[PDB]
Amino acid sequence: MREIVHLQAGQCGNQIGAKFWEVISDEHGIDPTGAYHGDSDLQLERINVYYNEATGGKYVPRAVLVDLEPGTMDSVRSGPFGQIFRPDNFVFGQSGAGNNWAKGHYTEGAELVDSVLDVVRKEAESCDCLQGFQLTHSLGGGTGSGMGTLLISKIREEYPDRIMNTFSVVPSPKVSDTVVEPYNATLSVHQLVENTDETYCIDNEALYDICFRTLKLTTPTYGDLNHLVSATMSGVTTCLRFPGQLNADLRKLAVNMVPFPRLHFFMPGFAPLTSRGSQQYRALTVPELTQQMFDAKNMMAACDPRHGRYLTVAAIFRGRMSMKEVDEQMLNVQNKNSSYFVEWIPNNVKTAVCDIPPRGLKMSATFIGNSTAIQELFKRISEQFTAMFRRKAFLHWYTGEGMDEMEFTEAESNMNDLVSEYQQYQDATA
Amino acid sequence: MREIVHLQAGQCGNQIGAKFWEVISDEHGIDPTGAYHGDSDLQLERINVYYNEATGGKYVPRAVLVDLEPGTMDSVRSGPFGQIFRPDNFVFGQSGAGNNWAKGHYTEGAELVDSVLDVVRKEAESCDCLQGFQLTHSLGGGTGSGMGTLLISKIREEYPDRIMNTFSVVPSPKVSDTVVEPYNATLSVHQLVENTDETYCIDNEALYDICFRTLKLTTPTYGDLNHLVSATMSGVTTCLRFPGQLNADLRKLAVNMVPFPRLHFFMPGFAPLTSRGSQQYRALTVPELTQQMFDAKNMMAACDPRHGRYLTVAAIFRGRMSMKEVDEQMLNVQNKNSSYFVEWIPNNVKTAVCDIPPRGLKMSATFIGNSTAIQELFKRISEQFTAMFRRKAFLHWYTGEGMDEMEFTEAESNMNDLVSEYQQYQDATA
Amino acid sequence: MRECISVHIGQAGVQMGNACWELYCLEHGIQQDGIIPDDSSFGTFFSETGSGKHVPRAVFVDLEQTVIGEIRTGHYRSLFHPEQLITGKEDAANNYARGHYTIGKEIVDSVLDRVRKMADQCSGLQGFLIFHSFGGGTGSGFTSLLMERLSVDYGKKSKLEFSVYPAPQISTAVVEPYNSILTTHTTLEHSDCAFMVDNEAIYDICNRNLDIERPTYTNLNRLIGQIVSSITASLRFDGALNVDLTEFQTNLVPYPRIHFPLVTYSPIISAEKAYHEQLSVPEITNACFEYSNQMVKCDPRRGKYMACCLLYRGDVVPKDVNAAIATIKTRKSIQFVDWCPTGFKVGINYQPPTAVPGGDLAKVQRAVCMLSNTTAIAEAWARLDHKFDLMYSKRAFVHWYVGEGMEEGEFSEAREDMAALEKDYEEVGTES
Amino acid sequence: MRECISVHIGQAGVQMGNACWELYCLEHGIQQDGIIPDDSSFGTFFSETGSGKHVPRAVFVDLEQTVIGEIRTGHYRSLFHPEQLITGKEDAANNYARGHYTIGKEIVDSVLDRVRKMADQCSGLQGFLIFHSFGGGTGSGFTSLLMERLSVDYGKKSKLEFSVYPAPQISTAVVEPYNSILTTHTTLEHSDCAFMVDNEAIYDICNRNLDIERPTYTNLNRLIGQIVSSITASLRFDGALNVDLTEFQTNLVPYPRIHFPLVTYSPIISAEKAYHEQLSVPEITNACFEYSNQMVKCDPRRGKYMACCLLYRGDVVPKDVNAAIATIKTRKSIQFVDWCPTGFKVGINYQPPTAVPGGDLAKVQRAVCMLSNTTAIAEAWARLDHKFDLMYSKRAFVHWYVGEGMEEGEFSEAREDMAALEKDYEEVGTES
Ligand SMILES: Nc1nc2c(ncn2[C@@H]2O[C@H](COP(=O)(O)OP(=O)(O)OP(=O)(O)O)[C@@H](O)[C@H]2O)c(=O)[nH]1
Ligand SMILES: Nc1nc2c(ncn2[C@@H]2O[C@H](COP(=O)(O)OP(=O)(O)OP(=O)(O)O)[C@@H](O)[C@H]2O)c(=O)[nH]1
Ligand SMILES: Nc1nc2c(ncn2[C@@H]2O[C@H](COP(=O)(O)OP(=O)(O)O)[C@@H](O)[C@H]2O)c(=O)[nH]1
Ligand SMILES: Nc1nc2c(ncn2[C@@H]2O[C@H](COP(=O)(O)OP(=O)(O)O)[C@@H](O)[C@H]2O)c(=O)[nH]1
Ligand SMILES: [Mg+2]
Ligand SMILES: [Mg+2]
Repeated sequence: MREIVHLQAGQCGNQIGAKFWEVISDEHGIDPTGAYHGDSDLQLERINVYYNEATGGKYVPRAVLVDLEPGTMDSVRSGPFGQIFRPDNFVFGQSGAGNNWAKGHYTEGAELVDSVLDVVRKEAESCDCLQGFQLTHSLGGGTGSGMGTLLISKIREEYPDRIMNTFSVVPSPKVSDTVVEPYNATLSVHQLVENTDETYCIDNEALYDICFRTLKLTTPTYGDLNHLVSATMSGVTTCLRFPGQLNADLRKLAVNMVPFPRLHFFMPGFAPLTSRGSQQYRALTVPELTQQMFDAKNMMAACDPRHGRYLTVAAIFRGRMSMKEVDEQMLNVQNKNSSYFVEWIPNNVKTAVCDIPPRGLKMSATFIGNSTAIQELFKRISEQFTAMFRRKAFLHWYTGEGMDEMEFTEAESNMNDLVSEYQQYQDATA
Repeated sequence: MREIVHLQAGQCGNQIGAKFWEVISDEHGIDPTGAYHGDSDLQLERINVYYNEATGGKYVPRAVLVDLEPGTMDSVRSGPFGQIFRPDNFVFGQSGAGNNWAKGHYTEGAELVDSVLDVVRKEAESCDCLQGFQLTHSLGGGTGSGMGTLLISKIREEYPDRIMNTFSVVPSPKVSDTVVEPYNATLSVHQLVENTDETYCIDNEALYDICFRTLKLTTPTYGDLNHLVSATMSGVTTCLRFPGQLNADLRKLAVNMVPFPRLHFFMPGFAPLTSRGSQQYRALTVPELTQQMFDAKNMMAACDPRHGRYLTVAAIFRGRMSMKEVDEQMLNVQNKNSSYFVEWIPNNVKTAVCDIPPRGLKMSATFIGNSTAIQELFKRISEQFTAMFRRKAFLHWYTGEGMDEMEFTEAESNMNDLVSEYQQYQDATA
Repeated sequence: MRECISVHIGQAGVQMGNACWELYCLEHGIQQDGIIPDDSSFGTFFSETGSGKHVPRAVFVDLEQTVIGEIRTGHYRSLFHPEQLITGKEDAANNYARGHYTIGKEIVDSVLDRVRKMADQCSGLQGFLIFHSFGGGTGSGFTSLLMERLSVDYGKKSKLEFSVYPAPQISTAVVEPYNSILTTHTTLEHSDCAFMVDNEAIYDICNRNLDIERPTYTNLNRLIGQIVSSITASLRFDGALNVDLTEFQTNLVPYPRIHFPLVTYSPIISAEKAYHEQLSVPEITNACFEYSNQMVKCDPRRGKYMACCLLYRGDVVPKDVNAAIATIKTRKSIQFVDWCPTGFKVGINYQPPTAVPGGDLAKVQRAVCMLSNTTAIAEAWARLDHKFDLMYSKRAFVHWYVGEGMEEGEFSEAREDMAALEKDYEEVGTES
Repeated sequence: MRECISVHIGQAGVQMGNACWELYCLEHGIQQDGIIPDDSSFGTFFSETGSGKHVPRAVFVDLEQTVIGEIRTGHYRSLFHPEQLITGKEDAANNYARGHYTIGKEIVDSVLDRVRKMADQCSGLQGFLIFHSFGGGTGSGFTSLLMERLSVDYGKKSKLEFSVYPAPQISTAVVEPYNSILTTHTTLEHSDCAFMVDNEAIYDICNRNLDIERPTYTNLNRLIGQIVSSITASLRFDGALNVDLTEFQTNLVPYPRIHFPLVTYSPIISAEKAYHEQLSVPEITNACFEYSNQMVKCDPRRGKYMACCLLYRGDVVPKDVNAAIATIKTRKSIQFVDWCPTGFKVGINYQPPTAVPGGDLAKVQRAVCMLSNTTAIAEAWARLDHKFDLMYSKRAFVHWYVGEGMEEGEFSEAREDMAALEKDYEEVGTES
């Protein structure tokens, strides 16, 4: 029960999703061929959350991989753990989006979105108790921002009550990798703010720092970052798959992390993260794991929480731990950094403890934080969006695909309101 | 409990500190790799004072090594007992200070001081009961005088109640090794007199004499002197780590050794110190150990106490001793040299006896003396400072880094007042 | 799954194309024929046949038959399908009218047919690659004639072109201003992105960086071939961050009438002097923005960048790319336009560049090709327009063009259109 | 982690630099190429490449191409990166104006570019080392031209220079006073510390202490190389009391306009006569302050010391250094200025000096290099100024300088500036 159906999009989604399924299979003892060879029996009890069963023990991930070009998917199946997926789930077009939201949303992805739903509905209908949909994409691209938001809107109109959680890679502030990011990001956020229950913002610049500072890695491939993103994705869905002292369902986090409907953007974090040489200089106990989770340098988003306040926070622990220490340490943070937590929420921390830790680790903890500091990210995008749009920087690539200039104004205005709403709630009572 | 956090600075601090940790590890049975292989169990009971624990028995010193150049630290880790430290504690810059206090205090160390605190606070926050901070540096250099005083000011503004004890290498009178010592020393003392509870003045000229006269050593390396400085540093913190008949906490010494707030400069001493060939011509009993402690030739400071009076004195004994002899011998000194002790303090001697002696020794004793004779040191620096400053000897290297000529005048005036204060209290009642 | 139709017009295109397909054949293990010895990503460029023969997806067209005849007798004689190599009767004699109106009217239909047969043989059409000279003749009339036909038959499909833009001082034809401007007027509305290269610039690179005092056109073509291999590398090979030919359009073209990026290829280093260079990512990235390494003799710092695409190859760590670009953003001399806060498009590929045997370039580990759109190129048009005005005031060579199907009015229209384009750059280059 | 950019200008710098990098290569096990045989502290001076080739972090620049061409054909042909060795068309012909205004204006930009590429390849910039002649030509015009450019592009970074100061009696050029004064005027405000050496002084040492009656410039260069090795030894090797290149500035420069220390290297002893010397620390230390061993023919006892730096190497006990300096402080003949009670800066290193094969110096155990700032050098400027005044009164050679970009006014300004500097020394040398 509580089955989750995995949806991909764009080059970013398939790459992250591919590493997501490699990790999930590893902790469930699933071979790349699809067979089960695990040791513990608990990992097989709740395997229906992510996998479907077939004859001979083969387990088929409940994943839908989609993009407007076949190249990335061809890489996925060829690579390790690529044969695991069911072939029918690869819904791909021929002409890719040129990194323009209009093409992937109105023109190119429009003629392919119908096929994707035919696979989603067949997947969704096969669940005993559907919990929700998990989506991974990037807001700066064309397929992700355009088609990903198109898929979200269709699903939210077809499964209104289910939970839609999206792990979106957000453009970094320092340097970009697509010239038209402000157009794609602003248009995508105009859709997410209405049709997803929780979004986890991550930017590559933040994950580079985590590897450079913490992991002390000198050749960080995109695979390395995807592993970190996979770990946070894995952590938030541990209660559904393993026993624990205090469980936290996906809908349980949203209630504790989303005060108001439009403020559903979080910045995740993970711990512990130590270099191979620094493993022997740590106690690896509960007090220190909680210490770095709230550290600004151990968060997978560019925004620094010191610039704002935490509306809410969630800490999902893994491994056998003293519940007293978890309660004590969490309270300690609430006390010292009382200036960092909003004052009209008496308690901002939600604690969950899964019993089984990730492979090779005795302890783990995943941080989720809803902070007014995230308004910094949106304002930066708004500043770049208005600079380009003030003199029609690249519109003809978008207006020529079917969009209209009014849509850009609506997206900017809606983006501005969200920034204002975050700022309004950063002021204390009265 | 009563944990001490060790802070380094400059080339001098790292060299002395490196030898400090080699000795401390030796008496606690800690291998250079970090494992414990001691014989007695007492040395492991209070190991938390200087070491933190990790998995597999590895013990991590609570030390912070910092300097504005990587060269000295690279030597420290490469050398013996260099792998013991946690890598994160090495906070180093790229452009070193040119032996000018201004650069290490205002310009170069300013952009690095913040990182050091991030390591200190993480270290300090991990103590069950923080006693204080122990700092080793040199007043004649740039990083030590500038950055060391910068670190002291930040800590004293962040931990006002904790005790800050500094082991500072003071410029020698005979010959110098830095042309601008008077500027660096005067500026540093202007800071220490306000932001440290006790400073232990040592000069290399004094330690050369101790080796030449007492130890009869013909090739004294800087390592040899560092061992003597390590021994006095080790002795003053034996009560915290071992049992004894009469214990003396670090705060216990300051109360008994610091009559007035600004007169917190001591000149230490150690005993016994015998050459390899003269070991067989000594009884090595309490009466003789006390005899040489008050001898002017067995003190690690240039100033001779015969030129002044002892405000207070502390004698920290180690090893199993007859408490009667300690009391009798200490009283005997008070009687013969009654002209050498101030008269408005009825009792000037503080006695402490630790039960366990240093490795290879049956007995030991560490002398600490607050004497008005130390005004000789400051007046000598003041004489050299005014000679140079009278005609702008080297100011442009300091004023160009951000300082102002008014700061030099304030430092000289504050230095002059301290000399006056020592002289005022050298006159008997009325 | 992907595809590209390479159309090579005029002597410049055919000779440049020969270097390209020599390099493509090397990169895929092909053996100078359609055969592969006893290698799987060739589908983008090379068609396959049951005999094991791979047929290039290219069309070699020239109103002159001298250069194409050399191919039919060269080492690549058995590589191309014979009907692809289309040869006219007589050349255009460096006359735009002959290529566009009189001669081109008898060959444009034939080449279009072969494109049609190739177009419907593709699983999915991605775009075209057009190689032609800007000097004039077939490269100006026929190319403009062919481009307008494609704009109708294939409409919104991408049409990329690489052009040998006239050099500032060096010149080989007396009537380049007439032909260079005329082709621009008839190709602005039919081309998506035009990549510019000048022989003088590559001559400077070949002697300033490669230690060769005798550059031939073969040397320049191989340098141009490497650029094209990098642009199409994303399709041909796997990588961490792929970029497609449809992306260059929205990434480098801010306005429909301003689609003329410059070209740069950083690790142009001799074999001997490569031993004394670390060739790390940051240094090669910084080399792109120097005036000394532009493939078009137009100094970028005279104007403002407005869009840049970086295409990395080989053993490249994306973290260094992030660091390397950010520092370039910091420099105050490297000025970007106000209205483009997001300046860079980044693509990374795992295939290191292949060195052609007998070549001059070193066996580099990692390489970067930069496609930068800058207002500095507005100066090049101004210089070209200045030369055109001098001749036209005297009607220096008009009678040749007027008497071969063209009209006196078109000269005025073409120059006036260029004047607006020069003015268009000024508006883009000014903020508030 | 540390770095130093060595810039060698003119024939004196290039020939002196050759001795330096021959010595550096020996001290690190390098094999006359970038290769190291089948050695870890070279990072300060030598860059590294994956091939195992170490590229010197130096720039050899000369408006003449004769000397640099010899390097390209010498045993160190494969050591330097070719673009580092920059050669002009024609020499400055011993004319300051040609080096500074006419010729230098066509090469200064090229050398600055290579420095820029080296500057941003360093983990952290520590300073520069400039080797040049004071006689004139490139060593005066180009160096002054280059120094002022560095003062802007790199600002507060250290800029140390070693100069071949003109000898009192021996002279090789007729117009040295013009060039020697002109470079001083334009380098006082752009240089941090200038180390002086005279050929006559080293000639005296080479024949008075080394038992060689035929000193060549190779002999002098090797003696100068040892001095530089000691100055940069602290960075290259471990020691008890290290000294950095930024420390010399505040330790030896009491005022901005007085930064001309002398140079001394004590254990200059022949191999045969070393067997009859104990070579203990106290004796070598006392040898530094003798007039007979100064590398600049200026007697210190004619004036007052104001700052001294002692750099010990090899098996040296710091206790002896403390004792040795104190006794020197006692002597009444060794007079230090009143306002500098703290006279000495001491640095100790564990690496004994390496004797170049075929060299003249003995296989010493411990060595000391002294950098002393003294008012005695004011006499040298006075002698140089006296020579300048004689020629200028007659306008002996002015037309050469005036006709090649310079002006008659600069001669007066330069001499007047020197007059103030001579007066500045007098004020420093008097107390109360
Ligand atoms: N890079 C490069 N440029 C070339 C090459 N061949 C010719 N060009 C350029 O082309 C210009 C000369 O015009 P052509 O390309 O020969 O004109 P065409 O294609 O022969 O057309 P017609 O004049 O009608 O024969 C010169 O300015 C050259 O820059 C080549 O092999 N490589
Ligand atoms: N120590 C040392 N000094 C040299 C050497 N070569 C030349 N000099 C000095 O340089 C002076 C002569 O001027 P040059 O250095 O040759 O001038 P340049 O660098 O050739 O510049 P131009 O005159 O323009 O060619 C003489 O006074 C010498 O003292 C050398 O190899 N070693
Ligand atoms: N973590 C991660 N991020 C990626 C990867 N590939 C692309 N991205 C991000 O995705 C953005 C590019 O958008 P993309 O998904 O390629 O556009 P689209 O696929 O055409 O819709 C870039 O800003 C990258 O930061 C990957 O493999 N891993
Ligand atoms: N005991 C001891 N003293 C030292 C050592 N190294 C330097 N010193 C002293 O430190 C002073 C030099 O200051 P230094 O610390 O090097 O300046 P900085 O590091 O740049 O701030 C000298 O006067 C020496 O007496 C050492 O290894 N041991
Ligand atoms: Mg032709
Ligand atoms: Mg010359």
